[PDB]
Amino acid sequence: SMIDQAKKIYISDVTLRDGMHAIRHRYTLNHVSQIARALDEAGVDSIEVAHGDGLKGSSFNYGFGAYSDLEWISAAAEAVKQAKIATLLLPGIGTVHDLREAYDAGARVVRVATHCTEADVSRQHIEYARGLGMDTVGFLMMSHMQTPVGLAQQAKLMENYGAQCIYVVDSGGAMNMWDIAERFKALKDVLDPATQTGMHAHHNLSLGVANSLVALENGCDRVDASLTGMGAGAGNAPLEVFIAAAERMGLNHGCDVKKLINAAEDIVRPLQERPVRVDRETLALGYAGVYSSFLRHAETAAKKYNLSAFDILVELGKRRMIGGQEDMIVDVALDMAKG
Amino acid sequence: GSMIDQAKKIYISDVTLRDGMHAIRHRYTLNHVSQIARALDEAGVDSIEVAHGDGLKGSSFNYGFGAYSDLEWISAAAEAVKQAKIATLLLPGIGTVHDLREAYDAGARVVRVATHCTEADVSRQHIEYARGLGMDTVGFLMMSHMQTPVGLAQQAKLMENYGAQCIYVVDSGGAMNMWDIAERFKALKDVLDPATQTGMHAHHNLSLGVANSLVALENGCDRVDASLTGMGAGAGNAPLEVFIAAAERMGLNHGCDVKKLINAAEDIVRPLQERPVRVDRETLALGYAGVYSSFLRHAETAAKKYNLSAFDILVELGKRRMIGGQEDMIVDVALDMAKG
Amino acid sequence: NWMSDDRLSVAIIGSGNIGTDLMIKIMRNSKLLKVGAMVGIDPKSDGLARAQRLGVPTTAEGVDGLLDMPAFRDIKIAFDATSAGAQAIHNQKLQAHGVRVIDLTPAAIGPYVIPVVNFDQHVDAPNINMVTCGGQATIPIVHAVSKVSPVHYAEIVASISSKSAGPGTRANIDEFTETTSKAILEVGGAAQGRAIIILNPAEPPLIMRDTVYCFVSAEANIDAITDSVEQMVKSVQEYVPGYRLKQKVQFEKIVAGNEQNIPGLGWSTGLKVSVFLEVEGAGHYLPSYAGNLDIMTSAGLTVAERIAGSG
Amino acid sequence: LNWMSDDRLSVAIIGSGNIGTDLMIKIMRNSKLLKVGAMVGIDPKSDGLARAQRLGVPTTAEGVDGLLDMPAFRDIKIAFDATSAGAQAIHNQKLQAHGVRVIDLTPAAIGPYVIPVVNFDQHVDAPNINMVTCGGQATIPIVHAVSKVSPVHYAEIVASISSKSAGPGTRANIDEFTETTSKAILEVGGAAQGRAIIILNPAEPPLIMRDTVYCFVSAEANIDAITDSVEQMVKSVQEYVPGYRLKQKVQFEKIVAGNEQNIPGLGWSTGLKVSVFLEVEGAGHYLPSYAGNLDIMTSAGLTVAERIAGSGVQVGG
Ligand SMILES: O=C([O-])C(=O)[O-]
Ligand SMILES: O=C([O-])C(=O)[O-]
Ligand SMILES: [Zn+2]
Ligand SMILES: [Zn+2]
Repeated sequence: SMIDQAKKIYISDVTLRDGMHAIRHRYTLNHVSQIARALDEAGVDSIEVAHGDGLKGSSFNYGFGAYSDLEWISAAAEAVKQAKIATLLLPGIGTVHDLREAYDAGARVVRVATHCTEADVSRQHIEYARGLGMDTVGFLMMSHMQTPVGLAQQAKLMENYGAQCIYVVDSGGAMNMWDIAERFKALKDVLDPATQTGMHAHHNLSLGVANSLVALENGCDRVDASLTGMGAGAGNAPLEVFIAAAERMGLNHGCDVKKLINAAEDIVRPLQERPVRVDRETLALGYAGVYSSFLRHAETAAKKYNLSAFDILVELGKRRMIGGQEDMIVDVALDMAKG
Repeated sequence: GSMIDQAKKIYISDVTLRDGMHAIRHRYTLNHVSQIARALDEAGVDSIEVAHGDGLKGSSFNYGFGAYSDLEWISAAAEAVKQAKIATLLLPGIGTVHDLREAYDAGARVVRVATHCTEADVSRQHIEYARGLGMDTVGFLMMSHMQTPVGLAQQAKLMENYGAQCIYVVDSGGAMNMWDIAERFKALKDVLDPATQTGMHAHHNLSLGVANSLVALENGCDRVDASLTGMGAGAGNAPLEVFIAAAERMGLNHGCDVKKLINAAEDIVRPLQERPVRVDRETLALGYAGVYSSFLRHAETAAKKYNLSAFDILVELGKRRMIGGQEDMIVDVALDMAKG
Repeated sequence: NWMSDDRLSVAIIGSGNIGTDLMIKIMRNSKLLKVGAMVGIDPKSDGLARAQRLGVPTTAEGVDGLLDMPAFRDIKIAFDATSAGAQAIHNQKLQAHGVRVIDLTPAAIGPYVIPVVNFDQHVDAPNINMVTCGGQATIPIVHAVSKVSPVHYAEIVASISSKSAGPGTRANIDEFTETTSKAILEVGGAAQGRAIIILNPAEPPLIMRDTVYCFVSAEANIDAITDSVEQMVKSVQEYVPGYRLKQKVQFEKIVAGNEQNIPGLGWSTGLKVSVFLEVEGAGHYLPSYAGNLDIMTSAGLTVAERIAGSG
Repeated sequence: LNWMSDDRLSVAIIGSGNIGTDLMIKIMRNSKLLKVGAMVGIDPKSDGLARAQRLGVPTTAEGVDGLLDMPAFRDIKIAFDATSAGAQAIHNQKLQAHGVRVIDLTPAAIGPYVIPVVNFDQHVDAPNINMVTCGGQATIPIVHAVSKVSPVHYAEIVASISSKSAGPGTRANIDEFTETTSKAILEVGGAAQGRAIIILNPAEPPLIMRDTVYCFVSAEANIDAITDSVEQMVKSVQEYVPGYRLKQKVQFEKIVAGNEQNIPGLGWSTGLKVSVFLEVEGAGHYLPSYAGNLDIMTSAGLTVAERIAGSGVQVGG
């Protein structure tokens, strides 16, 4: 493995953002304080907090949040002493006004996430986040849908706008290690060498730890993961497992392995309702390249309309639906119930 | 993307009814065997492995007694399949040539003779006897993380010498990442006769079961061990239906029915799971500390009994460098820790 | 006895997608309007070439070049298909000349008008703003439901094909969700409002989709809502032929035991109304998948015509 | 009790490798009743023969034919065979023809299995005695100690031996270890059903041999009496194996209805599982600490010869 064991891996947790999807956005303020504290004391560089679909994800479409982002980010910002509080913003869902609210509640990292062909809608957010003095990251959602060279040019756009780090985002958990490597190659080809890269894997093919380590091997600087993988679909790269695997490779992750193992089992896993695991329905997200936040809504539809969520998800993949199109989960369910 | 030959047939060996015995304390009924073997067989798998968790005559105080004998289990599978080969597993020191004869009479045509990855030389009689029966004879080198690529290949060569037609890299501890897997297949391919096949038996303890089986294929592997839901020791084997679904996205010649494997996993097998076959603190320990995966539920039983962390028992078992078949040492470690 | 040519001469400002589609649409469908002039900033613009082909005076000297045109003395309405910062400039110049202004930018100088909802209230408005694509397609449904029972919360999801997404929307995508929410309140009648927009590059390009979520008290008459909504649909296809329900109107009892955190209200119970729209483009000059742009030209056109027939 | 009084039985050691040589050294260091009259080997270069001629023991590199011609053979009354099973068949034929008793440390199993603390007396006159396996010598004492207090329906032993120290013959015939040991667990240990498992572990810092003994007995067995039988057995083995000890207290586990175990021989069963965890360290004087598997063989063979010698006259007919 040509990974530089000395290079520090930026560890970016998403238990309290992506994990919102696993708990229908119903984290309490005490959940957020307790989990941000454990992750803070375990050495992670950033804790990400927002509704799963990002700033102002709370909605009929994605689910209403149990508290606002403001209350959530304030709880996290107050609980952590060394980690930065990150947040997620999807243009078309959240706005720069929402960002300004998040920065004022304590977030100092923002990831502006567009679909991977639509980076040019993110300029005003990337610029405004730079103006605030934030660490400004671009997120290219659903990266499996885009060629490496195509994905890299979109990364270049967000870089032109002032983003200091672009993430390869496998929103559908659909990519394997070779897909991942090809895409980091393409990015390091065109990005300024100083611009950092990150990896946001989903575990839908059980490749969340594997893809993150391979991203590292092709130059990646930042790794998104979550405790028990708490996240959309089969979850994110499981943070305690990736850290345990990085330890055995001797990598400079700077985390307390046992602390993460213990926080994952003792704090987070007991909060799970629908089990964050690879199974028929979450496998379908990866097999068919469907946005992972669809999983619980698709199972909602599967029950309410008496159909197979698996088939519902395969049909959503067949219509090339992307992130934020939860309303088409019902469209597709309604169509299947007709015929 | 990769350098795998998308046209090369992947031999698919299911271990649901053997390594998966460990998930169910070897209490699979004859009816589980028949239903699961038939489902696996009708989905296109090449082999279905049937034996006690620890192989022929695994049944014991040491590993757990089995609800039925190997003979009845193997017979039940042999009878219920129409195309797949019935495989079985044999550990010298536990199972014997006489147990191999019995399993052959009961319908097994593949046998994997498993030794620690430094003790290939105890397998001659078994590998030689199996060749004389005209069985597909395979050599298993367990705890392959505890050996160096080159040493492992030297043990593999010994087993080829005795008559093995195939040799498997065995991550019994679920402790190896993709680079470890690759270095070992390269070393295997340097020394093995080109006609000797090669196989992967990953465990999922670091969630690399599927990734390690794919990277093995990029490096020349012919056979992949897996099981439905991962049903198996520890966090499980390579999850069969996941592996096939990833291989299918890659256009690999696996020859399996994705949806049938996916539905048998959910509808037949997972329901039979007692302790969840997943990556959590206790199964993670197996891969983190390099500990034989069958230890998992006995460790957790000692942990409940003497009021200890199962994690600590497993880590200490790694520190002492216990290997396959040494379940008696789990109690030994627990008794020592309780003296505190 | 047939018609008499009482047509109002109108000016179209902007030479791109919108202005050209509004041009073709008026010449092929209006008894009441004549395109008197088209206004660009570039004498190379094909839109300007088209207008000249179809016999329409042009200028490439902007609104300044328009007032100097001999056709301007009969112009009674002008449409602005440029930008909001340009409209702030244009409005004054045309107002001072008596020209009614129909603004297709989000400059929002004049009031928001969804024609089928609150045109009559703004018949005399000298400057009229057409809000957004989503507003023109969702507020009708919001107001349809709010007729039966007061809508405590309205939320719209605009799914638009990336090819048709106009450069204005791409450069200020927050303004889309902001303009639309504002008008969901004012014109739609909702206590709280929310607007979301999604660009999808699927090939073949997706027809526009608009999902409308309404939250009303558990009392609300389900059958009456269905009637108000379906009747409102037809009122809208009078100028947006492609505007059709994709799914029968859906209703979900939000029972006790499944309280939702509706914003503005607290944790609440009641009824959830979901209507699934689809807006195919008319095909006049823009493609069928550009329903976002076609609903704007259609709605601006019908506002101009209602002015014309008002007297 | 004069200075020159020599009443020791002269024994011959056939095999000059590890077993034979450790046995030679152990007799000279410890036995008061035996003397090493000859070491019989097959290769003039063997370090065992070098050591023997150094300690002044007559030697031959010409097998048992070489022994039969030695002046030392006249007084050899007991022969140890630590060579091969096939060779012992031939060796025994020659030796019996000269009326010499044979203690066989190979798997030839011509004569009865003997575990000295269990069934030596029953075989005091046996012209050929087999020493079973290292595992059997280690664990059958425990099986017998339990069986004395309560019938052992099922006994199972797990031998864990360092890779370095595992005998070439055990490596070549690992099945035979499990079969011979479980056979002798019945005949000599007294269990109704027998199981033996062997594991070879290559740990650096070579491992001291471990043996775990499992006995399944009825629910009403006397727990205190079993503990005392086992602890007393351990004291008896320690007379000839000093490094033989309990690593853990005797363990007991109730198997109660609702958790029946499919114990072979019985079917599903309730009762009591006795677990005895032994550690067996070798004397470490010629063979190292971790070679307990070899050291217990020579210890056991020495003590059988010593008890033969303590019966009475040696007559070679
Ligand atoms: O933004 C995310 O978390 C994603 O799209 O996977
Ligand atoms: O046999 C096995 O399954 C092993 O050793 O992992
Ligand atoms: Zn995600
Ligand atoms: Zn295994």
